[PDB]
Parts: sequence; structure tokens; C-alpha cells
Amino acid sequence: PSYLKDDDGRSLILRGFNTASSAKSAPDGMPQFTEADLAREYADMGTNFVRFLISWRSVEPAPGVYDQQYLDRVEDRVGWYAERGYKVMLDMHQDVYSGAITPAIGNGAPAWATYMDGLPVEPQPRWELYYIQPGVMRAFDNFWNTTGKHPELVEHYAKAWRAVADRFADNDAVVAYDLMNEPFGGSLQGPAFEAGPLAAMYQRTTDAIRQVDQDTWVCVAPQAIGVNQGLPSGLTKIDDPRAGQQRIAYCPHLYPLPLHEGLARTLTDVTIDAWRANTAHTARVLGDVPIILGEFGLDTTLPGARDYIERVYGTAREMGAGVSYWSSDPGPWGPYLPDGTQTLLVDTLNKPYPRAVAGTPTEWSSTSDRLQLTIEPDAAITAPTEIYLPEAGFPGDVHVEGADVVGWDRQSRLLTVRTPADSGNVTVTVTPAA
Ligand SMILES: OC[C@H]1CNC[C@@H](O)[C@@H]1O[C@@H]1O[C@H](CO)[C@@H](O)[C@H](O)[C@H]1O
Ligand code: NA
Ligand code: NA
Repeated sequence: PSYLKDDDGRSLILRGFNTASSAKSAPDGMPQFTEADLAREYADMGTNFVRFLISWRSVEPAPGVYDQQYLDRVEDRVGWYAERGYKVMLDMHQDVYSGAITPAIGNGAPAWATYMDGLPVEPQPRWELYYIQPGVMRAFDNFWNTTGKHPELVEHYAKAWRAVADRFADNDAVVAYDLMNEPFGGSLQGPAFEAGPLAAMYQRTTDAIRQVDQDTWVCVAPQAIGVNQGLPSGLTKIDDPRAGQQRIAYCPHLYPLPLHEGLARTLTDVTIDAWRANTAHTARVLGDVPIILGEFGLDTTLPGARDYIERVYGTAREMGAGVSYWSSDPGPWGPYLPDGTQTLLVDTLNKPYPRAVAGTPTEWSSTSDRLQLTIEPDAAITAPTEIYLPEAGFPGDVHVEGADVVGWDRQSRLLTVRTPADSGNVTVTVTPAA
């Protein structure tokens, strides 16, 4: 597998949340999430990544007019993450195109960019079914210019992304731009969509971003419907005009149909197998690119939920993938219920992991009181390998075999170690001091 790198050349293992669905409907575009909430997340789970939801409607409230005050607010939040050593992926998020689909249900595009052409959007028994209503299908068909009536819309979208990239190009905490949440093709579905207008929008948007930001990873998603459930994607390779190596990453989601017991469990387990095979294939098509599992999640109160979550994280580990869990929002899917009580997720996610590796991690494992990591060396890297150790299992000092301890910060929970680069692959084992 391939990895995103920090400025020191270290390979990043990214673990965090989507923050947050509450931003979708907020008039000011910000999630209901405070700096104290982040402090709690970090204290409880030691996360190092966030998929932070932004919106086209907040970036470009009128055609060609970008809201710099909104971008100030995003920058403020990014600062909270920066101060705690997080890396940030900005997600241009939408569901069902826009809030403007009913006079709320959807989110994303500004009202001026929403053209339903008078076609109906009647109430449906679940929100996903709004996607196939005449007015919503038309809004998407207009956006992709399948109708031929709105070539300007993708151009606006690309330049809205350029405005965001212009603000964040020099932001050391931002590592990735997730160009579009869960692309939906309207009347176009499958390869005709993914290899057609979807790939074309990604290329235009990448090109626009690269006018102002040469180094941030541009992350592209397949269409969500079908591919979320383990079907193959027809997405094609996107060119990165940056000087040097390509910085495109693949950001699919995973949402098995049965969602964890009985035949449902078997169906979900083979879905993971199919999803892995397909994800690996498309990551190759895109140029042997890094993978970020941009979303997966479920009601943690469902029997078998822990086994599912642990299998997904194990699969992500084997694939060298980052993970942003859906989501930090309060409720049974998230790490905390509305009153602040921890769900199953906290103890499940709160495990040792390597955050930034001085070399390519070839394999690793962890339990509550042990981490083992094998590193393919890179002599050019002078920064230490950085590892998270939970206080639960590591209440005092560390015992490290296979590396020299550089520092052990018992407050931030960051262990830094140094390994030789001229002795082949190195295995580092970390356990609690006696
Ligand atoms: O259904 C869970 C997520 C699937 N991937 C896209 C995410 O936006 C979804 O989050 C849900 O979105 C819905 C529409 O905005 C919203 O009503 C729910 O509260 C979200 O959990
Ligand atoms: Na409109
Ligand atoms: Na950056």
C-alpha cells in the first residue's frame, strides 16, 4: 500500500471521525462541535485525523462570490485540530444535492445552483429515496450538464474549490481535499457516470486547485450507490499537474446492505471482502494511490457491532488505509450519546497505533497493552516514528525493543522512537514498563 506523507516524509496512518453532520444545516456552516469536544475526543481516543465537512453553499453563496468570513470560521476550527496535532481532510459535503430541494432534507449546493425545473420532490419514508425523485434527479442532471442546459455548474464548483484551496494551501494541518461526498449521477449510473462527467469534474477541479495549491492531496470518490455496498467502480485515472509525484488519493465509503449476526453477518463479511478487492483495484487504476476509508459506521448498540467495527479497522490496517468514522455526532452511531456518555466506540477505537512512520509500515498490530510495527526503512527521513499509546494500557513508562526511545510524552500520549535505516526492515515492539 501507498501512504500520504507529512512534511518530514513520514507515512501517515490516519484515524479519526467525520465532524460533523450538524454542519449541514447550520446557518453559519459550522458543526455543533467545540474545542472542548475535540479535547475530549483526543483524551479518550487519541485520534489524529478529521474529515471536516464544508459546503459549497457556504463557500459560494452567490455566483462567483466567495464568503471569506465562512472560510475564516473553517480556518478557526482547523486551528483547533492543528494545535492537537491532527491532520485535516476538507470534505465538500452534500446529500441529495441541496437543502433547496424542498421549500431541510438535503444539503450542499447553494439554492442558485439548484435547478429542479419544477419537477416534484414528494415526501419519502427514508431520506435516501429523495435521490430518485424527479426534481432531485433533474438537479443532478443539470449539475452534470446531462441536460445540456448548465455547463457553468461544474465550472463554478471547480472555482469554489480553488477558493478553498487558496485559503488553505499554506495550512500545515490540512493534508487532503475530498472533492465530492458520495457522487450521485442522476439519470447516469455506473461507468457511464463515473468515467464520464464524474471523472471530468474531478479533473477540472484538480486542475483549478493546482492553480493555487500544489501539495495538498486531492481525494476522489467513486459513485456511492452500489460501490458503498461492495460493487465495482468504473472511475478512471485523474491527472495531477503538480511537479513531481502524483498526490491523488482514493476516498471510498463502506456501507454493507445488511446494516451483525446470522446470515446478515455472513453477507456483511463477504461485502467487506468484495469492497476490499474493488477498492484495491480502483486505487491501482488511479495510479497505485493511497486509500482513505472516508466513511463507515453503524448503530453501536446493534449486537455484533464491535466485531464489525474491529474487522473494518483490521481490514483498513492491512490495506494501509486511513479511516474517518461516520461520525462524531451525538447518538448511538457515535462515540458519545447526547448527554456525553461514552458508547462502545470509545474503548473499541482507543488502541495503540503508529501515527507517523519513518518509513513504510509493512505490518503492525496492537492490543490494549502492546504495539508491534515493522518498518521498511527510508534513510532520507530524519524525523522519529510517532506512536499513540493509551493511558489505560500504558499507565507509566514504556519498554521498547527494536528502537531507541527519543521521547515519551505521557500527557499528549505520543511516543517517539528512532530506528536504523541501513539494516533492512525493522520491527519495533512497545509494551508497558514493569
Ligand atoms: O447515512 C449515514 C451517512 C451516509 N454517508 C453520507 C452521510 O451524509 C450520511 O449521514 C446521514 O446523512 C443524512 C442526510 O444528510 C442525515 O439525515 C443523517 O443524520 C446522517 O447521519
Ligand atoms: Na434554484
Ligand atoms: Na497543508
